[PDB]
Amino acid sequence: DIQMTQSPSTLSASVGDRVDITCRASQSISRWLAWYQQKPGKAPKVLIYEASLLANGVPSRFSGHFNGRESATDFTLTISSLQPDDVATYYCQHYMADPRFGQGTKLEIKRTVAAPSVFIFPPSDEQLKSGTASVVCLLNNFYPREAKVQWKVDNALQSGNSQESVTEQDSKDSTYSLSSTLTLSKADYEKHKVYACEVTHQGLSSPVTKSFNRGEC
Amino acid sequence: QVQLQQWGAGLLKPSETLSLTCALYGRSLNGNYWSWIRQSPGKGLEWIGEINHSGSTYFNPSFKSRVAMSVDTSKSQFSLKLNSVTAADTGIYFCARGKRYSASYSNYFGVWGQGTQVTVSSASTKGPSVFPLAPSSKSTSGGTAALGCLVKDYFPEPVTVSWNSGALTSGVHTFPAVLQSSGLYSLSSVVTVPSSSLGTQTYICNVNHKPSNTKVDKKVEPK
Repeated sequence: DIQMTQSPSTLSASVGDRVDITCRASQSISRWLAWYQQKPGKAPKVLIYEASLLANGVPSRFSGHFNGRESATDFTLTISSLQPDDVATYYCQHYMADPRFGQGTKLEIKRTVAAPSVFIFPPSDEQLKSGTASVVCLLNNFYPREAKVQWKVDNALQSGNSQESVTEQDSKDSTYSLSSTLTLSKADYEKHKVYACEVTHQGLSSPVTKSFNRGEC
Repeated sequence: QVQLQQWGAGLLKPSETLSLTCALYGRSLNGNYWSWIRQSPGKGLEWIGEINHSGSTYFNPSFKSRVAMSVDTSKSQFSLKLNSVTAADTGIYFCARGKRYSASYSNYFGVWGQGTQVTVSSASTKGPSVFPLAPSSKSTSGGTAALGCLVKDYFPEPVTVSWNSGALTSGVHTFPAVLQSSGLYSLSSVVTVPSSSLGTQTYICNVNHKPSNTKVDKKVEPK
């Protein structure tokens, strides 16, 4: 088969920047190359086919390039000036023989530092009837993605009983959000009083703590 | 108005057969081949094979020992069967419009179905618990409040979350699901709103876990 190798694995650029992504076929594929954009949770959307022809609806900032020869193996996708909605993974695909895709390039947007807004949520009474308590710490609309979130219960540092999830980069403001979820037994939750999440992030001059006291108005 | 819609069971035990169907609207199947393509975290996008309106097929040799495809032109539908699944077959499966008869080299994919998530696992289907993430003063900021819903202990993926039956979309963040130590998924969906509205606006998270046919409408109130 004919194999496709894409470069780079990941690319970070700011809004307005020029972007180039490349693809190499293991042997000549002439102009039989397509480029796709994929957003998380969605099907790929074709951008370019026949190596340089834009598909309907595709904005003019996208273009495709190669040497114009039947022996071609090397292809480039260019975004002339990056827009916030361009955050996505991009794939090449040949159709010179059995279709094969490249491994993808994840395009991330660089933007100005934004500190998280931090919120904390106690477990619901409904959940406590089941024997478990989840405490949730939300870090909303921040940049860059790296953040540290530490849990304390009656000011004792917790380890091993929390999990994090981070959203896809937002296609309008290029920020991330993050949840940290602390799981306790009902007994452990009822026995302690103060629940705190401590957040460290580039945009915060010092770490922020959000806390609540079990059973407070 | 040309569109592909697909469906089929998304939880399989190892050694079972995957079966998916795709339906085409706005045109007939004539004039193109129709493909199945899957995406897995470890192997990326993989083309499985293709079929035309007469039922002629061509399969990726890596799947030829296990795959079948059929077409029902009276319904403008086509189908995929993959036998003897293993964990390597977990992934998102898409149908797509492929090459046009009028152009020999045209096997790119201009129209795609929405995808079906397929999970190969020994674990059983389980619907979610849905709990409020209640707004409080420990969840407010300069006139903005956050609230949400915790969607916990379900299997397999996916779940969908809407707010106020779809009327509320601004400021919503639904987190990617994470497998808990239990082996069940959990996620939260949150939204920021004017703290001025907690007084008077109803906030309902509408959770649909189609794998278990579970639906929950959870009202999220200040405590």
